[PDB]
Amino acid sequence: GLTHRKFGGSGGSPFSGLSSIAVRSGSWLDAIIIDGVHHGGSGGNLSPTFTFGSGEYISNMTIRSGDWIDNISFETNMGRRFGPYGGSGGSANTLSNVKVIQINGSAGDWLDSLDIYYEQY
Amino acid sequence: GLTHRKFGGSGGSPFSGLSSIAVRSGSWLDAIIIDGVHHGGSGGNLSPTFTFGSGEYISNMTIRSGDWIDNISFETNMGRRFGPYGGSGGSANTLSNVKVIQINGSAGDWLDSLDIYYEQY
Repeated sequence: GLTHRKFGGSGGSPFSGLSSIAVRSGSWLDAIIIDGVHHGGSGGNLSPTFTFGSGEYISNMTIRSGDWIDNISFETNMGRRFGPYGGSGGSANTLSNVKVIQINGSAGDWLDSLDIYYEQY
Repeated sequence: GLTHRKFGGSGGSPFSGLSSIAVRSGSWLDAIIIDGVHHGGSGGNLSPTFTFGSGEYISNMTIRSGDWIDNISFETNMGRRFGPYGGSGGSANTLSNVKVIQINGSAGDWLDSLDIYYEQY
């Protein structure tokens, strides 16, 4: 099942492959843009890009969803916030006191689902 | 601890926030470049970029390491290969029959450690 392994030694500053997030949104999420890579369709309006600093990660996140993704927001361990973007359909679900490791998902003409991998503290 | 949750509904094509990989390497790994975002120093030579197709993910991976990262290669579930890049110090460790979810790590003037998060089948 889901696991992790470290390789290598002590030094340096932390980084994550989850380096920046933006979305396209209207009433719902048309796309999520991860590290500048577009996932979803061309609809809605493009949000600003949120870029994580070294050692900064998502610690609280709310995803509103039903059959598809309606809304997203998150806060980092340094107190910064992204969103909300999207609308008010579906129901809110919240991850709190976490460290988000990755955001995978499925998308076509819009953003259908998100797979969040995270440490729960 | 480490976990995952899905939000949303059925449709669309799979995607991952781990979308492409390149490295800078010489005798060792000077940098890893994830989704075009540079992690590490300016030394060595830049490899080509490997870009995952939808539904394509790392299924086997070898990381050679000691105090730092010496070498990396991987194969995908579609049979494509990246690397090896780097040199022959340290010792080889292999993840096999997996699905890599994320590559985090620590880097400074070069690539010091990698945190691989993955499903073990």
